[PDB]
Amino acid sequence: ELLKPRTLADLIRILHELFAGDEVNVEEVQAVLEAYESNPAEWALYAKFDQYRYTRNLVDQGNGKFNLMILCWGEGHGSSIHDHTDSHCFLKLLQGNLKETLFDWPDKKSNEMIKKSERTLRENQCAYINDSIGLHRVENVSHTEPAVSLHLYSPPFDTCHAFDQRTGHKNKVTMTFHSKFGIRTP
Ligand SMILES: [Fe+2]
Repeated sequence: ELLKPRTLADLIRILHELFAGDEVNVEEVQAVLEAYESNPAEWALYAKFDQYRYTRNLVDQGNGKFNLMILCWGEGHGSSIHDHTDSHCFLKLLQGNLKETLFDWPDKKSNEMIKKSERTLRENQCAYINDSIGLHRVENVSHTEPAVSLHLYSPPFDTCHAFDQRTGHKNKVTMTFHSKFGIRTP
């Protein structure tokens, strides 16, 4: 039974329930993420920005079944073109806007990567990506407003691949956290 999360903590409890089995209902997860209304007071603990690039801040480990984390994007910060290691990935905006660009999996030949589409994700919107759909890049193109987003990955993964736009070549990347449970990482 899907109910509206009243708070971030409530969202987390609902997610534990949803992920209690070994099979995940993606539509239900997206729906509950969208129904959570961003309340900056509830996630301030996790919103730790960096001057130079975006930060990843772990919120919950999902009793093993998922990682839930908050990403903080300064003006002009963006990500690489990346995959998600055969996991489910959900992204919800908690503050500001992000441009999401979708790319096709590259061919064998070196070649400018092909942009499928792009869209602006606005506050409280929740999107879904998985490798079968394609690859993506996420960016805060604003010059005046920092952005904050909530991400959920299941199963959790800490390694993925980044892709070069000019050539399609991929490189392995290990994901790092800037903070976990509100505490900065060494
Ligand atoms: Fe992503």
